[PDB]
This record gives sequence, structure tokens and C-alpha cells, in this order.
Amino acid sequence: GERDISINKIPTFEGGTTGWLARPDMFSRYDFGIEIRNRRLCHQVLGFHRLEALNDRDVTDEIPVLVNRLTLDYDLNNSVSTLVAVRQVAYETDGSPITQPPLEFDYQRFDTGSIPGWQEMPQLEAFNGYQPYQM
Amino acid sequence: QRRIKSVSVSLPMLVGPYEDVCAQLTQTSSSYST
Repeated sequence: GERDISINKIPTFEGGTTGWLARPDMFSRYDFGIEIRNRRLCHQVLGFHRLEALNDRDVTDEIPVLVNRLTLDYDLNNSVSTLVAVRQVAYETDGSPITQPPLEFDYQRFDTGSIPGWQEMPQLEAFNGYQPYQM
Repeated sequence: QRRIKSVSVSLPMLVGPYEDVCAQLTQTSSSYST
């Protein structure tokens, strides 16, 4: 999430002043008797070819061009995040993005809106409350 | 020889929370002239 996630710009090879972003849902692990804390997620991955080296035509200022940008596009919630989508992208000599049609995801997910009303339990209906339950 | 000292009963049942099941037992007669 460091470089400008807008598609209407070729990413810079360097990142800019953003740094990598935060997240709504940082987790931590202790599976070793020691902490891990997990603050980051991707947004984009970029492929670079050192053109004038590969051409073997120049040696100063070897800026590789971006051949293509992967987009890694996420759904966010305060406890979880996951990909909504991904795309192949590449950039024209005029700087326009050109894009593949995305691949898109969805996941069965928690909710608080839809909850059903309560139901009686004939099968058990009295067999609890101190001694009458055991299980 | 054998003589009865005491008795108790148990019923595999379901009962309402505050349901006081009502029943009773009685002895008609006994051997050995007790």
C-alpha cells in the first residue's frame, strides 16, 4: 500500500513518503513462547526489467521499467481482511494503465443483522437446571 | 433369617420445576409374621 494505489498512474519504482500502511485487524502469535505481531498486508507487486542493461546499450541510471503491476485488492473489517479481487495491469507509453478484467472473490462471512428468533427445545425442554442435565 | 429394616424408591422420570409428584405406597401384608 506504499505507492499510489490509483491505476491512473504508472507506479514509481521507489515507494514515496507513505511507507507501508496500517491495517484494521492486526493479529499476534505466541506459538513459540515469544511474540509475533503482524501489521502489514500487500496491495501491489511490480515486475522490473533493467532495460538498458538487458539491451546492453547504457550504464548510467539503470531504471528498470515496470513490465506489469499486480493489483491485490482487499475487503477490510476490524477483525479480518481478505482479497476482494486481483488484476494484471501494465502501462502504455502514454502512461495510461491497461488492465485485464479482474478475478473476483467472495467468502461466507459473519453477520449481526440477520439473526433468527429463539426456538423451543421439546427434546430437552425440562431436562436441565442443576441435576436434570448431564452431557 | 431376614427382616426388612428400611425402604426407599426411585423413579426414572421427568418432573416440572416445582411439580410435586403425588403418589403413595402401602404394604398389604408380610411373611414371617414379621
